Amino acid sequence: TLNGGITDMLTELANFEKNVSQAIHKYNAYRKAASVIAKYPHKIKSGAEAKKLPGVGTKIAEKIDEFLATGKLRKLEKIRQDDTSSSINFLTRVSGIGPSAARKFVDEGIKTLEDLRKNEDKLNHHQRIGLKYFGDFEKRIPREEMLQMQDIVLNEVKKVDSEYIATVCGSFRRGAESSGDMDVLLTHPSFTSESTKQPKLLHQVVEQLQKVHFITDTLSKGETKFMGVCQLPSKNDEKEYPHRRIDIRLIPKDQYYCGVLYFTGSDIFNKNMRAHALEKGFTINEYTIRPLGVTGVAGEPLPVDSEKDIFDYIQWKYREPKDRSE
DNA sequence: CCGACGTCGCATCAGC
DNA sequence: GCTGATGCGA
DNA sequence: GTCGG
Ligand SMILES: Nc1ccn([C@H]2C[C@H](O)[C@@H](COP(=O)(O)NP(=O)(O)OP(=O)(O)O)O2)c(=O)n1
Ligand SMILES: [Mn+2]
Ligand SMILES: [Mn+2]
Ligand code: NA
Ligand code: NA
Repeated sequence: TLNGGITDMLTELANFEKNVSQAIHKYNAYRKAASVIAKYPHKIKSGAEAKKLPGVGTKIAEKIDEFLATGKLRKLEKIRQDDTSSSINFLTRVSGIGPSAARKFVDEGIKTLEDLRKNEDKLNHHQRIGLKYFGDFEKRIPREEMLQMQDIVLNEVKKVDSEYIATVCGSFRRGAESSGDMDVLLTHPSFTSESTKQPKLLHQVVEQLQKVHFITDTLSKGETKFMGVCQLPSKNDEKEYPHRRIDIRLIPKDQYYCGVLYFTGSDIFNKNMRAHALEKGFTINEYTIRPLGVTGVAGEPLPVDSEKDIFDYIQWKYREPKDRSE
C-alpha cells in the first residue's frame, strides 16, 4: 500500500469525472493511472518519477507533485466543498442510480438519504432495492462468509440438476480475503454455442435459491444474467448477516474458459488484456477470442481448451487469478 | 498532434 | 408490439 | 487524461 494517498486521490478524481462531469474516458484515464501506480513497488517520491509509468501523463504528474508537497489537492478540496458535486457523488452510491439519475434527482431537490426515503415513489425497482440495502451494501464480505455462501450456492445448484457446474469468480477466485460481492459462473451441458436444449436454465437456479431464502431480491434478470441480493442464514438469537449483492452468469458450456477469464477479472485486468489482444490482432469477450481480419472485422472463434490458451494467442505469459488483481 | 479509448447484459425510453 | 439508444452495471 | 504512430 506504498502509494495509497496518491491512488486514493486519483480514484476520487475518477469518481468525480464519472459521476459529476459525466466524462467516462477521464474516469477511465484516472482508473488506469491509479491501477499502474497501485502495483508500482516503490514509494513514489515525485510526479516526474510517476510520469514514467504508462497512463500517467503531465496533468497527473502535476497533481502528484501537489499532493506530495502538501498532502492535499486543491482541486479535490473545492469539489468536496461543492454542494452539487457532493450530492450527485453521494446519490450514485445507491445501486441503480448513476450519473444521469443522480443529477436529475439533485435538480429536483432530492440530494440526501432522507430525501430518497421520502421519495421512494420516484425510484425504479433497482434503485428502490438499492436504497433498501444501502447500509448493507457498504459492508464488505469476509472470505469466510464467502466460503459459506459458496457452499450453499454449489449445493442448491446441485439439487436442481447434478450436471450444473457453478464457479465462484470475481475477487474471490483471485484469492481476496474479502469481497465486494459474490459472482457465480454457471454452466449446463444443455446450453452451448451450438444449441439451447433446455429453457429456463438460469431461472430454475434462481428460483431454487429464492426457495431456500438465500436470494432475497432481484435487481435484474435475463436468460443468461442475474443481478440480485442474497443473505446467509443466521442461528438462534444471532443478529442477521448483512444482505449481499450477488450476480450470476450463465455461459455456454463449450465457452467456459473465456467466460471464467472474463468473470474472474479484475475489470482493469480485463481491459488491459483486451487492449493488448487488439494490438495483437485479436478480440476477446466472455464467449470467444477471434482473430481480427485485415480490414478489422472479427473472424471465426479460435479453439480454446484452457484459460492459458487465450493468454497464448496474444503472447502473454500465463498469470494465475491472484496476480490479476489490477 | 489527435482520434480512440474492453466488451457485453438487462432495464428503460424514444420513435414508429 | 419491435428496433435502436441510453443508463447502469458485470 | 493519456498516448501511438
Ligand atoms: N467494468 C467491469 C466490471 C466487471 N467486469 C468483470 C471483471 C470482474 O472481476 C467481474 C465481477 O465484477 P465485480 O463483482 O463488479 N468486481 P470484482 O469481483 O472483481 O471485485 P469486487 O469488488 O466484487 O470484490 O466482472 C468487467 O469485465 N468489467
Ligand atoms: Mn465481485
Ligand atoms: Mn459482481
Ligand atoms: Na507516462
Ligand atoms: Na449507483
